[PDB]
Order: sequence, then C-alpha cells, then structure tokens
Amino acid sequence: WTNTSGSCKGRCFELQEVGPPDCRCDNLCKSYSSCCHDFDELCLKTARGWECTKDRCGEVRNEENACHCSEDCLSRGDCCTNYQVVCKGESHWVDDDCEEIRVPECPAGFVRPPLIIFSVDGFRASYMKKGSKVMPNIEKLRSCGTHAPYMRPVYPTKTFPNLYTLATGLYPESHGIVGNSMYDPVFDATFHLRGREKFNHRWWGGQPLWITATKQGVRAGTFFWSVSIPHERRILTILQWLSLPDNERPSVYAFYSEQPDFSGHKYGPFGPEMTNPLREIDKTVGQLMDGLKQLKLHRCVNVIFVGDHGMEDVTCDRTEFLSNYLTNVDDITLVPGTLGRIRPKIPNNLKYDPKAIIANLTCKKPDQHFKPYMKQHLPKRLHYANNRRIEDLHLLVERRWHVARKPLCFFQGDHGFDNKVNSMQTVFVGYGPTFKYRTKVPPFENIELYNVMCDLLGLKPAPNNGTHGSLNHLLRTNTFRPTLPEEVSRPNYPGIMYLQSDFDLGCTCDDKSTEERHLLYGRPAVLYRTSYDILYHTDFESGYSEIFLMPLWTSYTISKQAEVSSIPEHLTNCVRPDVRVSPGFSQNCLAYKNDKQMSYGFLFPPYLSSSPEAKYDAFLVTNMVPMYPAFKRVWTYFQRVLVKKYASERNGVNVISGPIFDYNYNGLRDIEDEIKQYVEGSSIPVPTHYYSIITSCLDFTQPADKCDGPLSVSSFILPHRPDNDESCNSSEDESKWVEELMKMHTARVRDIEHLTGLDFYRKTSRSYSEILTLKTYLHTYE
Ligand SMILES: *[C@@H]1O[C@H](CO)[C@@H](O[C@@H]2O[C@H](CO)[C@@H](O[C@@H]3O[C@H](CO[C@H]4O[C@H](CO)[C@@H](O)[C@H](O[C@H]5O[C@H](CO)[C@@H](O)[C@H](O)[C@@H]5O[C@H]5O[C@H](CO)[C@@H](O)[C@H](O)[C@@H]5O)[C@@H]4O)[C@@H](O)[C@H](O)[C@@H]3O)[C@H](O)[C@H]2NC(C)=O)[C@H](O)[C@H]1NC(C)=O
Ligand SMILES: *[C@@H]1O[C@H](CO)[C@@H](O[C@@H]2O[C@H](CO)[C@@H](O)[C@H](O)[C@H]2NC(C)=O)[C@H](O)[C@H]1NC(C)=O
Ligand SMILES: *[C@@H]1O[C@H](CO)[C@@H](O[C@@H]2O[C@H](CO)[C@@H](O)[C@H](O)[C@H]2NC(C)=O)[C@H](O)[C@H]1NC(C)=O
Ligand SMILES: CCCCCCCCCCCCCC(=O)OC[C@@H](O)COP(=O)(O)O
Ligand SMILES: [Ca+2]
Ligand SMILES: [K+]
Ligand code: NA
Ligand SMILES: [Zn+2]
Ligand SMILES: [Zn+2]
Repeated sequence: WTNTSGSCKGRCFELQEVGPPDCRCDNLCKSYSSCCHDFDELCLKTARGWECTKDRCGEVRNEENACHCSEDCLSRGDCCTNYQVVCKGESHWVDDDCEEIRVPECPAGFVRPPLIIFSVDGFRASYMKKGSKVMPNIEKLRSCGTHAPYMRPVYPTKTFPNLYTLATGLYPESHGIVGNSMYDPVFDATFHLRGREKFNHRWWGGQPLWITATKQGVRAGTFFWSVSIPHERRILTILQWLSLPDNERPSVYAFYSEQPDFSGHKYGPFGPEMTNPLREIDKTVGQLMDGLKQLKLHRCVNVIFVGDHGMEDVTCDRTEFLSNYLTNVDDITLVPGTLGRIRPKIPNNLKYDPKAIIANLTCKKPDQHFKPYMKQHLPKRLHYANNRRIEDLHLLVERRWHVARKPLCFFQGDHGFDNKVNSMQTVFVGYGPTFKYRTKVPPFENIELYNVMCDLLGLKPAPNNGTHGSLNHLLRTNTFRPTLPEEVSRPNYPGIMYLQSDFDLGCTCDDKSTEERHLLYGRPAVLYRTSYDILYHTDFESGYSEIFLMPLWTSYTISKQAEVSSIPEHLTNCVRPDVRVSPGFSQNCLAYKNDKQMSYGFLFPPYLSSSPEAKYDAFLVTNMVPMYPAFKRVWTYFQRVLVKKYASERNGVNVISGPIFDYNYNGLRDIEDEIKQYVEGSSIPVPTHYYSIITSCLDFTQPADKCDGPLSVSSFILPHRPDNDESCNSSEDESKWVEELMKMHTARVRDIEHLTGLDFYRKTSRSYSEILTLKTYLHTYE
C-alpha cells in the first residue's frame, strides 16, 4: 500500500528511490498508482505553454507556469528552452555554424561528457533524406557528427524487442523480450505492450545500461517515460536534471518519442502526412539543443539519435488468412501481423498437430505471402529460436503483407518483418566530443551500441552479443582496445603413417607453399579443446578433426581465370583413404552405402581442381562430408557454378567452408553430447548447417591473393535439411531457386565463429578493430 497523502512539494521528478508506504514523484509513479496526491498539480504544469514570448521576458516568477522567462530562471535551471533567443538575443543552436568539437567543453564540475540517448520510434532510415527542409536540427546533428546510412534493428522489428536490445546489447532470445506480446509457458502468463504484467521484473533478462551504470557507480536519469507526460516536459526535466548539484547530476539520460511511428501506422511511410510529425520531432531536438546551449553544454554532451525500427507500406488489402489454409483456426492462437507465431489456443492441447499445420502452410499458393518455419529452421542470422517464449511454429511474412487467423483503412503502415528488409532499417547519429566530426560510417547492428554507450560512460559492459571494438571507428576517443583470443588447441601436422592396405572403409576409387596460396589470412584459431590435423594439398588446406571425422574448415583460393573442370564419369563414386590420417579417425563409405537417406559431398569441389592430377586429392575421405541429396542440389550448384561466378565477379575469391553443429539451436558450437544425428550405423556426426566464408579484395582491381588494403567478405550458413520444402520453386533447375535460398541465409563471419569455435582473419595487414568490423558485416542482397 502507498500513502498518497504525502506531497511532491520540492520532490518533482526526484531521482532517489522511494518504495511503499511512501508515495512517489518520479517519472514512473503514475504507472504504479503511487504518485502523491499533488503530483499532476505540482509536477505536470502546463500554464502558458512551452515557449518564452517577448512579453514574458524578465517577468516575475509565477510557479504556476510550465517554464520560466524570469531573470532567475537560468541559475534555477528551468527557463523555457528558447528563453535566451527571445529574451537575450541569442541564436537558436540550429542557426549556428557547425564547428569541430575536439575535446569536451564542459562547465566547472563536469568530470566526463554526459550521454543523452534520443530515441525515436519507427524512424525509417530513408526519412533522413528529407533533410534540413523538414528536419533542420536533426540534419545538423547528422551532417556535423558521425552518421550511418542506416542501422539494422533485431528481429522481430517491433518496439519492445528493439528498445531492450538497444539497452542490453543482447538478441531478444537472450534478453527475453521476444515480442511486444508473448506467452511464457512456465509463468503461464502473457506479456503485452499495454497492461501491468510487463512491469513484473521476471520478464526482463540481461543487464540494461541503467543497471550497468548504477552498479558501477554512474548515475542514470530515467529510461522510461509515462505516456501522459508531454515531450516538452520530458525535455525540460532532462535539462533540469543536468542543472543539479555535482553530487546529484546523472551522467546518462534517455528521451523517447512515440513518433514518427504512430503517424507511420496511420498514413504509411511515404504519405505526405509524415511531414508534420517529422517537423515536430525536429522541434523537440531543437528545444533540447537550445536548452543545452543555454546551459553551456552543447559542446560538452554526447548525443545519440537512434531509432528502434523502420516502417513499411502495409494495408488491409494485403492480408493472408490462415483460415484459407487450415480447417479449424479457432483452436490455435496466432501472434499475427508482420510476423506469425502459432501455439494451441489451449496451452498444451494434446490435439495440436504442428506437422499437419506446417504441411498445409507450405507452398500452397503460387503468390503465398508468408513462409512457415519451425524456429530451428529460421535463418541463423535472425538469432530467433533459443527461448521458451518463442513458439516452435513461426511464419516469416513477406514485406508489405499481414498474416491473420481469419477474416472475422485506418492503417497503411506497419513493421516487424525480417530485419534485413530495407523498409525496416532505422537511424543512427552520434554527435559530441567523443564522436568523430563530419564522418559517415557503414551500417551496423543495434546490438553493437550497448558496448559503445558503455565506452562513452567509462563502463565495463556486461556480457552481450556486440563485438567490442567493431565500432571503434565511430569514436574520436574512448575506443576499446580489443585483444585477440588465445588459441586453445594447436594442430597436429601428420605425415604419412599408413598404407592404402591399412584401410578397410568400403571405399572404392576405380581409376588410379600451399598455405601462401590458400590461407591468405592465416589459419583459423581453434578456441576449444579438441584434436585436429592440418592437411595440405595443391588446391586447398584443411583443419581435419579427428573427433568429428571431418574438417572443421577447408580453405582455398580461386583466381578470376580459374578453369571449371568436370568430374570424369569413372570417378563419380571415387573415395580414397588418406594415408596421413588413421583408419580409426576416418569416415567409411559403407555407412553411406547403407544409409538409404544420406549421401555425401566434398568441401573442396573437384570441379575446381587445378589439374586432372590434383583432382584426385578432392576425393580423399578427409575432404568428404555427410549431405542429404536435397542439400547436394544446393551444394553442387554452389561448388560448380557459384564459386567460379564469384571469382569472376570479384577478381578471384578465397573460400573457407565447413560444417556447423547446432542441434539445440542456441547459436553456439555444440559439444559432442549435444549432437543428435549420425550417419546410419556409424559415429559420423551430421552437421545442421554448412558455412562458407568468401573473401576478396575490397579494391576489386587487385586480385584476392595480392590485396594490399581492406577486404570484402560475404558468408552463408546453409541449413542442412532432408528436403527443399523451404524453396517453393525447387522442382525447377537449381538456377531458378538456389541463389534465392542462399540470400535468405546470408550470415556474418561472427555468426560462424559462435557456431564453430573458430577465430578467423588472425594474420592480416589491417588493425584488429578493422577486422572486427569486417567480421560483423552482413551482406544483405537488398
Ligand atoms: C549473446 O550473449 C549472451 C550473453 O553473454 C549469451 O548468453 C549466455 O550464454 C551463456 C552460455 O550458454 C549462458 O551461460 C549459462 O549460464 C547459466 C546461468 O545463467 C543464469 O545466470 C546468468 C548470470 O546472472 C543470467 O544471465 C542468466 O539469464 C538467463 O536466464 C534468465 C532466467 O531464465 C533469463 O531471464 C535471461 O533472459 C537469460 O535467459 C537466456 O539465457 C538462458 C540460458 O542461461 C536461456 O535458456 C534463455 O532461453 C535465454 O536465452 C541466468 O539467469 C549457467 O547455469 C550455465 O552453466 C551457463 O553458464 C548465459 O546464461 C547466457 N546469458 C544470457 C544473459 O543469456 C549468448 O550465448 C550470446 N549469443 C550468441 C549467439 O553468441
Ligand atoms: C499518510 O501520510 C500522511 C501525510 O504524511 C500522514 O499524516 C500525518 O500523520 C501524523 C501522525 O502519524 C500527523 O502528526 C501529521 O500531522 C500527518 N500529516 C498530515 C499533513 O496529515 C499519515 O500518518 C500517513 N498514514 C499512515 C502513516 O498510515
Ligand atoms: C489441410 O488442408 C486440407 C484441404 O487441402 C484439409 O482437408 C479437409 O479435411 C476435412 C476434414 O479434415 C475434410 O472434410 C475435407 O474434405 C478436406 N478438404 C478438402 C478441400 O479436401 C485438412 O483438414 C487441412 N488440415 C489442417 C490441419 O488444417
Ligand atoms: C538505450 C536506451 C534505450 C531505451 C529508451 C526507452 C524509452 C522507453 C519509453 C517507454 C516505452 C514506450 C513504448 C511505446 O510507446 O510503444 C508505443 C507502441 O505504439 C509501439 O508499438 P509497435 O512496436 O510500434 O507496434
Ligand atoms: Ca549449440
Ligand atoms: K546413400
Ligand atoms: Na520445394
Ligand atoms: Zn517502435
Ligand atoms: Zn509501430
């Protein structure tokens, strides 16, 4: 029980924690119905609006007014933000020429630059092109500070998952806020954007910035604002807090606007009606900047202007209904819209038939505007599976569409789609002494920002999914010096030790400076305990695992001119034992011969052999991996057609390929115990995915093997599945569907590192920070 009889006199937006029975006056009291009886009266004044006018200048102080224009207002820290312009002949900040801020220019008593996070909801990256004609304050921040052309949100691209990802550096599957709405089967409770359940702390995992700050003795302003508090009051509050005594002043502040999201939903992102909302946000940024200038802080504070996601054209006319595919939709609950998550209406309903549901949802219309996935089958780049609140059955919805349960307008915009979709991209600008001046940086992911905000505040980040150092290039100072991870397992280098006669594997082969060329960036470091051999070959090198009975990685270079050679008919089934590696640490062809479902393939493709001679190396048992025929359709097309196409287009390519084991879909290398499938009658483990990392010279005029500067990389993590049900056109020639599949399963090198325990690019001519940026790159194909 809270005693509302108390008073917020001299307590408005106090920062001290106050629990029952005492009543509160903080920004969040209204949400807890714990405000004192005079909160709204004392703390939420509106009298005379938010702007000084000439007739108010040097007024006598009336405490009833929203903000003040009296002579004392400055030292009391509560002038209207435009007070000096109107009353003292100063200029608005926006009208001042930009000037490099080489070091913080902070008043007496400031030990470090404060950080202000200005978050805007549904701010599509492309809105920035509207420029100073619509958003002059924001355009000044953008042009004079550090900006990216866009920032990638996390999936699903909705507000709660993204704001909490911004605060924690975590994927939703890790922080727990996996949607704006979710059901937790253990709590047997439901979380909604609106309603009180979300206030319960059990939902929120990881360690958000305000807690990290507090635990390290850095004070934080509020990172929540009650919907009922006007933006102007939020801004005045921040400025008032910045005017507090040195021993009370917070170091980090957050402002949030629910625009332009609201207007985007109503009108769509290209509506002329979007101009007004964007002007209003800009006016708010100007209030803040004018306010800071009034306080002599405008060259002291670091400002981050950042969105949570974008906005797409989505109308009533573009809605798929499950009732068109399924007989009884009244027995399922659907989290609907720009994504789908399906569970039985009655929790744990035993008659729930997921395999039958998925079958009825797979490739049933030619123009079908969604695709069902069991969550372990979603592209690994989404990192959307390892949480009990994520339903097994997911629908990935096509951009511009909605999915609804049944048929049983006022909206022209929505968001939530796949986070590589252009319309979902959002904004990032950093401005202030710690950011660079007039600098553009490539797009990056929002999971990276937590580390950077920690850097900006002198904090040590809690464990998270950013790659610390990958954004060092945004900063003038306060960069993080990353350290190379230490290798855990050194390789063996086996020479010949056996005779062809030593081998009884069931394999038949009818007819009978490698590094320099093939490990352009050094051998990958193995970061776990295991046993593996380096193997050299004319055309490729590999780290062959004696535990998993196949390479952890296979590395090879293909020059622009390389010749694609066929596999001779007599070599079709050719598999040759490898006299460097024990029969006991080898696969055997008998397992394949007998497994009626599983075939095999090669990591180094015989099609790219450097001579009919060398091609015999490609058929070694130590180059072979278990592949379903369905997967082989993809992999052969890749090996035979695509690698050469890339070599041709990029002036040669360096390729590293290998298996991934992630049976528990946690995005991390499986230990032996977690692997759940083996080739029939054997102990050959079956990968859940195969990866390829394709590197070349950023300057395409230089060949990959003779690159002097920055690198270019694209990579994939392809699902190893027994059918091609994912690809609706797979009945056609591979040229009609394989690349489309591959694009959906594009990945970062960093993703592959998590999934393999390998560390790549350890020997290059670039800085470690640059390499970290390279490893976080995602080739989107948009
Ligand atoms: C993205 O970055 C994160 C953070 O580093 C990585 O997530 C970590 O993975 C490691 C290795 O698997 C886990 O280690 C285990 O920790 C548990 C004990 O963990 C408890 O205590 C820690 C520390 O206080 C706490 O962070 C954990 O929080 C988890 O569980 C909470 C209660 O259910 C929950 O509220 C919170 O959201 C979080 O859930 C997530 O993780 C759990 C697994 O712990 C997972 O089941 C769930 O679905 C969510 O994904 C927890 O209270 C030990 O007992 C084990 O032995 C082992 O040490 C970390 O727990 C985990 N950290 C977090 C915060 O998720 C990701 O791997 C990384 N992803 C990628 C792809 O790189
Ligand atoms: C709820 O808060 C009110 C206001 O603080 C408390 O009222 C005070 O109670 C004391 C006696 O306990 C009186 O001497 C004061 O005059 C009261 N203040 C006013 C202005 O009313 C009240 O006690 C609280 N209720 C509780 C403690 O249950
Ligand atoms: C999957 O779709 C098929 C239709 O293609 C559904 O088949 C119907 O099944 C009902 C009872 O199950 C029969 O009365 C109808 O004759 C079938 N319809 C047609 C047009 O053939 C099937 O029910 C669907 N399954 C699920 C789980 O929704
Ligand atoms: C690094 C700090 C990051 C976080 C700053 C957080 C500020 C939070 C203020 C409280 C939450 C406001 C949430 C909100 O107002 O949602 C509005 C909804 O219509 C959004 O729905 P949707 O995703 O657009 O469909
Ligand atoms: Ca795993
Ligand atoms: K077979
Ligand atoms: Na198919
Ligand atoms: Zn939002
Ligand atoms: Zn929205």
